[PDB]
Amino acid sequence: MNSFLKSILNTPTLTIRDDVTKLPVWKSLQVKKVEIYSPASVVSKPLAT
Amino acid sequence: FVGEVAIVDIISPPPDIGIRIQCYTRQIDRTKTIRNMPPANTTFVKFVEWGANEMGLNFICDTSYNDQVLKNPGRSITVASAILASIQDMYMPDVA
Repeated sequence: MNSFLKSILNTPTLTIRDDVTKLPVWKSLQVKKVEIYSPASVVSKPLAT
Repeated sequence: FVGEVAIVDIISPPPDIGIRIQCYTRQIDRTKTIRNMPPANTTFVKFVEWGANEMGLNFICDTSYNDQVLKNPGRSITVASAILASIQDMYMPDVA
């Protein structure tokens, strides 16, 4: 529970970067959760061959 | 149903692509023409028989108007499709 000993390759810090400026913003936040959703649509018809 | 395809479309986009088709019966006649001269003075039933032979269909006729003489029945028919309109026109609405 020491923290600030973040392991490499998975450092859990949220960095938000403006797309034209390319400089970090809103580094004053203290985030508690993150969710990622990646949906897709699949056909639902009998299909023929 | 028996018919020929007339109109094509596309209805639904992917993932499932669906099409819509329009078919009509005896649409082949809208292109085919007439090459057998219709009878001049004749009864109704013989006009119907000539039309059936021209289109190429088995026919059945059963009307009370089977013994009526018509003069120049179909002398103004361009293609094979207007034969049916001619046949229906004379004794509307009793004769269908």
